Amino acid sequence: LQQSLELKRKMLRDKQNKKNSGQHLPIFPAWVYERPALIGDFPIGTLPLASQESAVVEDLLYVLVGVDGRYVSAQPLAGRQSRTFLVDPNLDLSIRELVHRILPVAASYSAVTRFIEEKSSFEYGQVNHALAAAMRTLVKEHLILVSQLEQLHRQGLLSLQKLWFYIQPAMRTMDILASLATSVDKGECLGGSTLSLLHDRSFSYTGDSQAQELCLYLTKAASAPYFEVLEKWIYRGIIHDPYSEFMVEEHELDKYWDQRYTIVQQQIPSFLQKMADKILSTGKYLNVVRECGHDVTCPVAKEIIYTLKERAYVEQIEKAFNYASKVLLDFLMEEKELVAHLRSIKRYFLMDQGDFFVHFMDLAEEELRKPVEDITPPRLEALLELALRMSTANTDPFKDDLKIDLMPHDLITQALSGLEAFSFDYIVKWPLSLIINRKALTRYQMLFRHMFYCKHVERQLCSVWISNKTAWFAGAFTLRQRMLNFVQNIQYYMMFEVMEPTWHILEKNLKSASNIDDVLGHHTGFLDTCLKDCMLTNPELLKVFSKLMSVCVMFTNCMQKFTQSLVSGFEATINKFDKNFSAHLLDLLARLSIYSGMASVISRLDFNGFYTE
Amino acid sequence: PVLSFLYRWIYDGELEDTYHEFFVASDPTVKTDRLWHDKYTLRKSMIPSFMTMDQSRKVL
Repeated sequence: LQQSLELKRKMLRDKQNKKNSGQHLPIFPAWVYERPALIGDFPIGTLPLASQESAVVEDLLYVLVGVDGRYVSAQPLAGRQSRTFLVDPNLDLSIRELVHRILPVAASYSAVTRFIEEKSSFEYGQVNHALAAAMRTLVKEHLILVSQLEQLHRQGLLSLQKLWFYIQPAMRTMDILASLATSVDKGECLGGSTLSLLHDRSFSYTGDSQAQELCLYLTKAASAPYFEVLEKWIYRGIIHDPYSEFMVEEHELDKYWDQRYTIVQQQIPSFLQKMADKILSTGKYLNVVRECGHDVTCPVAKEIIYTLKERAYVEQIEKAFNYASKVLLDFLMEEKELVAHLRSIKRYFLMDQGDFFVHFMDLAEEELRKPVEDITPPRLEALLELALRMSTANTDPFKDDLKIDLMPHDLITQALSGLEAFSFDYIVKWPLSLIINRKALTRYQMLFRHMFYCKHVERQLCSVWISNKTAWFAGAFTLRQRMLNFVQNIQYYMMFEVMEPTWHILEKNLKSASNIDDVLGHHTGFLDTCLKDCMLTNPELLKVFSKLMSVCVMFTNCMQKFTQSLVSGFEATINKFDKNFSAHLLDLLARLSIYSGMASVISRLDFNGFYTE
Repeated sequence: PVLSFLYRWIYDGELEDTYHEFFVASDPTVKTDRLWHDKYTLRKSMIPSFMTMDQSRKVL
């Protein structure tokens, strides 16, 4: 037919574009459509009722099987139609009504026959072909009835009433088929659409004992080729759709871990719509084990069957989904284990080693303080390896992912020297893209740089006290006592309330959680809170912190020049700094107290209440 | 036919095609280790569609 060939011509290129190992799909030859015999249905008034009756019941019996009779004649085939029939005006009025009761099933037969030998074309996919085949089996029984009826009619046992009486089941069956055929043809229905449509046309009858068999049969037949595609995706983990009909599509284009498998809403059948996301997740999880080595197939029973009024097709998928998630989780927790990969990020960024830093700050304080453009990248990495060998992080096997990345600033949106520009770059393996992410790496870097600035100022503030003791004034003694005992306590809070509690709970999430989409969320929550409960992605940043740290670095710069060869000029700039500092410390306590956990960090910063504002 | 040739190609290494019923074809070389690099090359038109290209390279 005409209007279907366009649909085929689009979908062939759509499916050909994806394929790179297949070939072009053959279509049916030209001759098949051309014949009106390989496709479906293409004085006399004075005579008594019996002769007219015999003639019209024979012609009507003829048009049931798709060939025109004498008096009734199917109006010629052209395009998609609901068929209309002529009758001669030589018939008596009783016969003229009694024929017209029957003509619905003939018109429905005509549509069903054109539907069956068109939707067996290849682009429609295997489910639509199976729908056509089940309808073909149903068309077969009608011919058996018609052939018996001819034998009845020769012996004087057929008229319109008897024929109508006999075909009472068949007309209803063919009518329901006609509704399905016109709903599948008129708009595009392939894959899960024409599988859902039969699952919801089984709820237009809640019980008959005739329609029940029909819908259950058509569903169960058409669901087998869909299950063929499905069972290689859930139990094995590869799609292999020979025609694109499946719910999960793969278009080829590191990160291809949930970006290679997407979803299309039409291709999902309605009875699996609730489990569609789980059916997507299983093959995605089992795919990733294949590339390192060892294809695994589930030992679970692979028999799943559609049942009308029972959901037996649930529990197999549920067991397979459980086993699947377990296999990926177990595979990771025995090799490429999470409690090494996360633990080393914790060891250096969150500073479980503070011996990996005590060498490094002392060794590279001069060569970091130079501008970021001045410093070359190899020198940093080499000095880092020196301090790596002095530290006992040398005896940790994962020290081979300590790299160089220079970064602009962490006081831009929601440095200019080598310190605070410096960052590490962690590199992960292929199945660790489902936990460790690029966005997570970016967020970890800023956290380290924040703590790094806070450690740099601690080094400065201790240097001032040790040099200032010579074997001038006490105005900077109390100022330094308010700076060091500020920054040390931000570390005590920021660690021992945010980091360690939640990390120890996250080890209880890595014993009791049975899938990966829990662990991913738990990890993201720990990172997001370890930023948000601090000054990092605060919406206005609490900008007073950067200002106070600026007053700290200026103060230690001036206090290191305590050597004379004016004491008043130093005393005046230290007191100017003292005003600038004390104001901003009170502003910090105020600005944090109004912001929405407060009392912990406030009591840490002052306990006596020498300042309370 | 094709599978019989394919079981004399992975067990005897003979093409057993007379009108290119098999994908591998043979160029007569000098037979002094230039067999390996020139003699057998794939013909991509007679690889059976139920056989994948990776297998076709591997059986060579």
